[PDB]
Amino acid sequence: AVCPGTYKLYERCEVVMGNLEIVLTGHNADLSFLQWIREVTGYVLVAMNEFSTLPLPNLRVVRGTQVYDGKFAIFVMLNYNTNSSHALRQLRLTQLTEILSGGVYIEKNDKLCHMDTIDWRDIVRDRDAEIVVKDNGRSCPPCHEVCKGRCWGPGSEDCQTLTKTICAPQCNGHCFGPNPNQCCHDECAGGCSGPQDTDCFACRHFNDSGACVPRCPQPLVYNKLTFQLEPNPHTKYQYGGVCVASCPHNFVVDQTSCVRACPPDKMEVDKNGLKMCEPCGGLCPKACEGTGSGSRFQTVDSSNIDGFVNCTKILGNLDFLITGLNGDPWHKIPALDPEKLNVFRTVREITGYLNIQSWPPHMHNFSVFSNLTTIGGRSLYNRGFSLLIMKNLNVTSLGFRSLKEISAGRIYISANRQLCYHHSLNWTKVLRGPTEERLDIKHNRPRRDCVAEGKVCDPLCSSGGCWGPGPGQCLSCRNYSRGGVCVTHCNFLNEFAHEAECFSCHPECQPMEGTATCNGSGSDTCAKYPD
Amino acid sequence: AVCPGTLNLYERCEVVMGNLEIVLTGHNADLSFLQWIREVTGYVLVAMNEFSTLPLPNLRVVRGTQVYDGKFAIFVMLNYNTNSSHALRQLRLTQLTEILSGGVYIEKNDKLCHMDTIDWRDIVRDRDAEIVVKDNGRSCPPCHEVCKGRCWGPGSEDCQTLTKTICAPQCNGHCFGPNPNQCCHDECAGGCSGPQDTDCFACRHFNDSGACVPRCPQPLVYNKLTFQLEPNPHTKYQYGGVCVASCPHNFVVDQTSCVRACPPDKMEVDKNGLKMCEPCGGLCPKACEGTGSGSRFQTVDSSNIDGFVNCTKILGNLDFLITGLNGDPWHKIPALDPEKLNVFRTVREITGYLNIQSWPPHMHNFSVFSNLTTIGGRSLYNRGFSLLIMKNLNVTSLGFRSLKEISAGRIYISANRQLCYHHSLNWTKVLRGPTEERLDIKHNRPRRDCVAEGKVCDPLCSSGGCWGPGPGQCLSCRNYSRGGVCVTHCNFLNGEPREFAHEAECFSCHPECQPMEGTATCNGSGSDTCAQCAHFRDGPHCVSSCPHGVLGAKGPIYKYPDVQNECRPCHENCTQGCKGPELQDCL
Amino acid sequence: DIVMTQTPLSLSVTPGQPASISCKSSQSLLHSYGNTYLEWYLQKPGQSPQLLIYRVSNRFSGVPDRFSGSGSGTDFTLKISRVEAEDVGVYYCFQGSHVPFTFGQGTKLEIKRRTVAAPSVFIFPPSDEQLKSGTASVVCLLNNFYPREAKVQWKVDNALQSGNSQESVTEQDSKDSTYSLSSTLTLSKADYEKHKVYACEVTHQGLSSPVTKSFNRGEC
Amino acid sequence: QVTLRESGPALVKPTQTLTLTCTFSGFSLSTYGMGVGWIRQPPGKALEWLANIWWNDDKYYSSSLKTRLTISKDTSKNQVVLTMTNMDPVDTATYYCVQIANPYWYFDVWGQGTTVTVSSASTKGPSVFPLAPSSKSTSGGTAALGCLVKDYFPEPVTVSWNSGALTSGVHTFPAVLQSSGLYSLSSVVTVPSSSLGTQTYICNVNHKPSNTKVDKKVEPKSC
Ligand SMILES: *[C@@H]1O[C@H](CO)[C@@H](O[C@@H]2O[C@H](CO)[C@@H](O[C@@H]3O[C@H](CO[C@H]4O[C@H](CO)[C@@H](O)[C@H](O)[C@@H]4O)[C@@H](O)[C@H](O)[C@@H]3O)[C@H](O)[C@H]2NC(C)=O)[C@H](O)[C@H]1NC(C)=O
Ligand SMILES: *[C@@H]1O[C@H](CO)[C@@H](O[C@@H]2O[C@H](CO)[C@@H](O[C@@H]3O[C@H](CO)[C@@H](O)[C@H](O)[C@@H]3O)[C@H](O)[C@H]2NC(C)=O)[C@H](O)[C@H]1NC(C)=O
Ligand SMILES: *[C@@H]1O[C@H](CO)[C@@H](O[C@@H]2O[C@H](CO)[C@@H](O)[C@H](O)[C@H]2NC(C)=O)[C@H](O)[C@H]1NC(C)=O
Ligand SMILES: *[C@@H]1O[C@H](CO)[C@@H](O)[C@H](O)[C@H]1NC(C)=O
Ligand SMILES: *[C@@H]1O[C@H](CO)[C@@H](O)[C@H](O)[C@H]1NC(C)=O
Ligand SMILES: *[C@@H]1O[C@H](CO)[C@@H](O)[C@H](O)[C@H]1NC(C)=O
Ligand SMILES: *[C@@H]1O[C@H](CO)[C@@H](O)[C@H](O)[C@H]1NC(C)=O
Ligand SMILES: *[C@@H]1O[C@H](CO)[C@@H](O)[C@H](O)[C@H]1NC(C)=O
Ligand SMILES: *[C@@H]1O[C@H](CO)[C@@H](O)[C@H](O)[C@H]1NC(C)=O
Ligand SMILES: *[C@@H]1O[C@H](CO)[C@@H](O)[C@H](O)[C@H]1NC(C)=O
Ligand SMILES: *[C@@H]1O[C@H](CO)[C@@H](O)[C@H](O)[C@H]1NC(C)=O
Ligand SMILES: *[C@@H]1O[C@H](CO)[C@@H](O)[C@H](O)[C@H]1NC(C)=O
Ligand SMILES: *[C@@H]1O[C@H](CO)[C@@H](O)[C@H](O)[C@H]1NC(C)=O
Ligand SMILES: *[C@@H]1O[C@H](CO)[C@@H](O)[C@H](O)[C@H]1NC(C)=O
Repeated sequence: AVCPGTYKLYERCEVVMGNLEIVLTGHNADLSFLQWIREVTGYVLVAMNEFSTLPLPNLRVVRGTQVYDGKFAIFVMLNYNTNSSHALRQLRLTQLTEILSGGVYIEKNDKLCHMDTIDWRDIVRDRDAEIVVKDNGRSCPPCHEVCKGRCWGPGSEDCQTLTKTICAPQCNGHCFGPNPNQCCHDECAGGCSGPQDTDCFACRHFNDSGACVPRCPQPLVYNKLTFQLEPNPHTKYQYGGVCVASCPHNFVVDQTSCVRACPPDKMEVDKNGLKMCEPCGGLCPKACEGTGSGSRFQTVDSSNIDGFVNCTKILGNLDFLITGLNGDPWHKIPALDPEKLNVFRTVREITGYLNIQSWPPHMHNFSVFSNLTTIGGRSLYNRGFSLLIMKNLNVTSLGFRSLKEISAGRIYISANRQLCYHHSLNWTKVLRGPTEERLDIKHNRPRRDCVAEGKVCDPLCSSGGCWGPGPGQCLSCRNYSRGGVCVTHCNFLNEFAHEAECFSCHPECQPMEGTATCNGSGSDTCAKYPD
Repeated sequence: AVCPGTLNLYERCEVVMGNLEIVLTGHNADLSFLQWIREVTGYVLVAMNEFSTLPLPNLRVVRGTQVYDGKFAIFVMLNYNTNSSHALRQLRLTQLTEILSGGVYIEKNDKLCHMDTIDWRDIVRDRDAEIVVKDNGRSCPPCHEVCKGRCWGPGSEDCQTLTKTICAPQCNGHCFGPNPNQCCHDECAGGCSGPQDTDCFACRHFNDSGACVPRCPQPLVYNKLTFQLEPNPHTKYQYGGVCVASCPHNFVVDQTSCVRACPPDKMEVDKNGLKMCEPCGGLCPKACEGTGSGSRFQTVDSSNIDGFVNCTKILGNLDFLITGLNGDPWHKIPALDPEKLNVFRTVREITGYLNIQSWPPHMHNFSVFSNLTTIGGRSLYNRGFSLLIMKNLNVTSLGFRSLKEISAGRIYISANRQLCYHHSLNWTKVLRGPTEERLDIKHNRPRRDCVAEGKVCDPLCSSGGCWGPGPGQCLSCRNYSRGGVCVTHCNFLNGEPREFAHEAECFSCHPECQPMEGTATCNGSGSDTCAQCAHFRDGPHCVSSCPHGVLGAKGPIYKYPDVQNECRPCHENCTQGCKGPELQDCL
Repeated sequence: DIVMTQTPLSLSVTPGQPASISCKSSQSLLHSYGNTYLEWYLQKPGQSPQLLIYRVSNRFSGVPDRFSGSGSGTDFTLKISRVEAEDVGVYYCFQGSHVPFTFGQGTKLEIKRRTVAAPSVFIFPPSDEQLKSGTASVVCLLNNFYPREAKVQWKVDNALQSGNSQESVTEQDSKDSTYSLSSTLTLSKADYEKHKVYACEVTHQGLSSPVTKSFNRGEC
Repeated sequence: QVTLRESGPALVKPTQTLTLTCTFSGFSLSTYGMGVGWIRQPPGKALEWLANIWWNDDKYYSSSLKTRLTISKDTSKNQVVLTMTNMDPVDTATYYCVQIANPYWYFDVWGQGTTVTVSSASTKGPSVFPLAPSSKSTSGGTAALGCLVKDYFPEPVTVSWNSGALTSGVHTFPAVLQSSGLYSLSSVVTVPSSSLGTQTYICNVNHKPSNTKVDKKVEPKSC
């Protein structure tokens, strides 16, 4: 039924949700795939064509949501060749009834006849719309007797069916009969063939599977299912003006309606068996090929750092070698400015390994990799290592506050003589698989020196450990979690809780002194002519 | 030969152009191809290793151009496994001689012995360099009797040999003999086996095929028969300290030195297999995929312009449809901001076709494509069209001021009712191939009305026509052309800058030509073409100053200006430069 | 305004055979796209018209299957597949699309009875109650004849009476498809008493011989 | 059950104003979509649409007769009124009123129709005479008997048998206009011969224009 508009034709269609442009077409074009069309939501454009007749025998309605030259819903011009003697001679618009918005323009079609005969005011609604029909067809045949002067062609079957519809007062202006019994529904654009939503020729707003409706089936509804906002399973999306259950062609559902691609601040997600645009949140996913192995870069240096801006996945590994940090005079790569390392604060996943053998001495924490959540380890370093932290004598805390999974590989943390807080760390939580002979943690600042100088996990960190001092560096919280901060209370009584996480409660959850304020967050959890 | 650094250990070479790093290596590793290494330009790093002996017998020099921890050219640390017994114990340094700069740090090698036994001040040249040798073994055998108390190991062939090379004060350092007649070449780093720059063990600056040299062979050399700098036959480039003919694997030349990638404002050029970074000249080429058939874009729209910034090529086509210009409410693409069209002012070449069916109404010309010079037509539009301009009613002139070649395809220019200046265009000059049934230009502003209204090519344009009004829009100039603008004459015999003419284009006379009032200041670019020289005269050339220290094939060239201001050779035995021709006025 | 014209002005069909009636209009009956209010009505003898078909081709609730309607613009056709005995009457076409709603002139559909039926004849003498008034009306009745073609001749004393009789004929029976006819002879009381033998002679196809029913003035 | 009744004068003098009243039940002219129409039929001629009134008080008329027609409504009385001025003998016809309920069809439910005769002449009631056979003219099995409705002027006259119980075999003939200007008809019926003594056959004639009801026995002439 539906088809986005502009040689063959995927136009065995009835409505073109767009413009119909016919340009630079020769005489030998199968324009028969258009016969079925009977609504054009944009304009119709016919220019630079050599074919003799334009078959659109079923077209009745041209909406003109978009108009050509800001004036015309139909535009027909220069459809002739002088050398060839091929030219347009007829517009087969026998059945054309209503041009909702826009005018008509037919000029400079040397062999096109009879366009001057018809009455355009019977069709165009906007009477202030411009209508130009000139300089297209002299030495033209006169019209048939049966047509009585109004025709889309020489024959007697090519007459404009100009049948006056004197609708009744009660009828708001569109009717399928003469008396007040036969008023078209209010949602009908033009007339109708009956008094229902289904009987309209064209819809004033939206078409839901034949029924002309004011709004496509909305996403949330007070369906009384809970007497509140519910997911009417019967939900539909706008393909411009036709309600569809599933966006056809190759579209995506951005909120209420179909679109050709998600907007800038959103991304595609596989949801409800459909592709939906969900808001990007922090930042849209951006993968960026990594270093080492199949990469052309053996380390990150002053040439690669700016290639990792706004990256969420690394699609590979990350290497921080002293040749990249301090520069390379045999390659003439300059040294790296430590601030640029902040580029990695957006990284949440690394497909292969992470290798750190050098780091700016002032940086006492790899907190630039705080939001790292997963190290895949599908590519590995040295003797099968997914995480390697070596020879860092100015670092004092790991700082991987958001690391939760190392999908595969071995772990090596050795010779970071000033590093603490890693002793108490349940790696069995983070590393996937048996931690058997897979940990190589040696020669960091000994436990005793760390505890003596005060370097220990915050009391609210659970036995899982921590990635540094403070409550925000814990692996797991002993009691409850106020965001990234392990928190000791939860404000439940004197703020609800779920899965040992402290959250705020929905509006209208009456604050109650000494008792539960929320029992959960929501309209259904909080503890129109109303009272 | 020479190998690069640690990684781009099978290095069957003599010098390491970088740092030698041995980390997380097993005891059973094969470290025997490293025994032919003799020079390490960076530092030596050995850590987390299990092997018992470090075989570096032939290593003699560690330059320390790069030093570990910013303080040490040698770093040995934590080469023991506490749970295991496989650890390090020995550094097989039989022939080490000199560490040029940087210190030494040997710490936490639980089984390494006899490193407190050796005098590092013999080796380390920097007296102020920091030396740390601590906590390397707890119970170790005393040193062998032969070694006298200084050894790299337990054996009597493992003794630190302390230098007996006595030299006269004249050698001002190292010597291959005790007498003043036996001094090492000034370019010798450390000792030598003879007085030549070939006899050095290591070079103080650079290495040209075995000769210690201060600079690699420069790319230009002074020819005395032409009195000018000409390309050097055996020019060589700087790979760190090795002067090479062809830059090493995966490298490019910047100016004199081998680099891995071109700098930002430079671009790679083949140059006969010798990859050169030549200036990008303002904008660096940036090819970009096109629109149309074979692409994911049916037109340029508000979601496309952003992907065309700084593009020089187009690798395809460019389509401008009314749906892209005015937006598409059915895909909910917004309309395009006309200013953003200026993105195409960098486009110099379009590989396929140009299709323009809608254009902003106020923009009366396709001046945004002013810098477009070539339409390839590899891909074509509709009935084999390479250039299509259709239904644009507010354009009054094309504006393709730089277009000079439509390599293939047909041209179609029609229905641009307000368009003029295209009537006189000699498309035979632009369209490659016979102009017969390949030009479809009709139903634009009739020529009579353009003529009467005065939209015609500027008088200074030729018969080839123009892309619009003025002298800038001409296809070719009737007389001369300065900077792509047609002009009646160059600035010969008057004006600033003084110019000459080549192939009907004006070009400024070389600086150091003296502006001649009344006569051609110069008959070409270059200093050998000036009528009168401003400052001095070296041979047939006008120069700002005579050659002083410019380098020829036999040596440095020094010349003096005479009373008639002509650069004349200086005295052979003149100390540096001169102010006259004799040994007296020398200097 | 709109002139409606039915084409078969009269129609005679044997039961079981088809039928076609046509309505041609002076102007198109198209009000709006897909809205042509052509209707076909049937008026049976002495009844109100029934609606048979609306919107050209849609049978109204209860109309049997044999009634069909085709047509467009100015030309429409009603079709009876198997004409039954109940279908006799007058068929009207009607337009409801334009301001002056208009009907067709009408189409008389008659029945062509398969078998021939003979008129059963009865004679009725003037009542004494009427003869008191001063006029005498004799009534001859021919009952249930199919070939409507029937003729009666009045005779008083074997004298054929002219200009003294009037006839009345029923409409075709929608069950038997038969007709009935009453001939009435009107005389003055004196002229009635002047003669004595009154007879009506019936000449009908189904009758091999002229049936004559008679009476004499004084008979009881 | 939607039922409509037309009422009004059976006789109207020329140039006077006829006033017909369609009373109905089974629906209301106040519901959205309802309308009542008036259609006349001259005797033996074709139907002619006259006027239509709707729940909107919206009124439509035949063009040729617009000036003379006036239609009115009263939902409280479930009644629709039509008024026609300048009555001419040509206007003599049977006037039906009709219901229009569905927008897809018109004229679904019809009334029986009241008969309006336009004439300067005066109403006259019929003379009913019994029509029995002569007992000597013994046809056979079937016996015919009837009534003769003789001199009445306004045309509507109805004849029934046994107050409606006898309907099979009844033939009420079309009225013929006599030279006198008055109509005359005969209503006959055929019955089994021996049960002319088991059942009693009487005819009921009503000439409402002259307010004349008559029931006459058609007993035999047997003597
Ligand atoms: C190609 O087409 C261009 C237009 O599409 C031509 O540019 C026009 O050049 C005229 C002068 O010859 C300018 O005239 C002035 O217009 C301003 C109005 O403001 C606008 O223009 C100024 C720049 O001139 C700009 O800063 C503003 O933002 C506006 O866009 C008047 O105030 C002046 O009095 C004067 O009339 C046109 O403005 C300028 N149009 C544009 C869009 O730049 C161009 O000359 C054509 N080239 C050839 C070779 O024919
Ligand atoms: C469109 O094309 C023109 C012509 O190629 C571009 O203008 C030219 O740009 C170069 C620099 O890329 C100019 O030459 C340079 O000028 C600077 C400043 O004086 C000087 O330092 C350099 O040594 C060199 O001479 C050149 O003069 C200029 N053309 C003219 C006629 O002035 C223009 O930039 C292009 N526009 C784009 C790509 O958007
Ligand atoms: C990571 O290390 C930096 C220093 O290298 C810490 O920055 C300083 O932290 C203290 C708080 O402990 C502040 O008072 C200073 O102002 C910070 N900056 C400077 C320049 O002094 C940083 O807090 C460390 N982060 C973590 C999570 O341990
Ligand atoms: C609405 O869509 C249905 C399904 O494609 C189609 O049948 C119907 O004609 C459309 N409505 C209109 C007014 O065309
Ligand atoms: C990265 O994201 C930030 C914040 O949205 C933005 O300011 C910046 O322009 C983005 N960089 C790129 C290259 O898109
Ligand atoms: C990284 O974590 C910090 C924690 O405070 C947060 O503020 C920041 O937004 C995170 N970056 C992301 C999610 O890209
Ligand atoms: C960094 O490390 C070096 C070497 O271990 C040490 O000398 C220096 O004090 C450290 N500086 C900082 C700021 O950590
Ligand atoms: C570490 O975490 C794992 C997660 O499954 C758990 O099974 C294990 O008991 C934990 N060990 C300690 C010592 O907390
Ligand atoms: C310079 O390189 C050549 C390469 O063959 C080598 O033989 C020579 O010893 C080198 N000289 C040095 C490293 O001083
Ligand atoms: C484009 O070119 C301009 C000027 O050379 C430069 O400033 C800019 O960084 C380049 N890149 C982009 C994305 O604009
Ligand atoms: C485009 O051309 C039309 C016709 O000459 C003119 O009326 C209109 O002002 C023009 N628009 C602009 C923006 O110049
Ligand atoms: C047009 O260009 C052709 C070269 O392709 C040249 O031979 C011809 O002379 C030119 N014509 C004019 C009028 O300049
Ligand atoms: C240009 O000037 C040079 C130097 O005076 C001269 O040698 C040369 O012949 C000149 N070029 C000519 C005459 O074409
Ligand atoms: C330079 O000195 C040498 C040796 O005394 C002498 O032979 C030579 O002539 C001198 N140079 C000149 C230009 O005289």
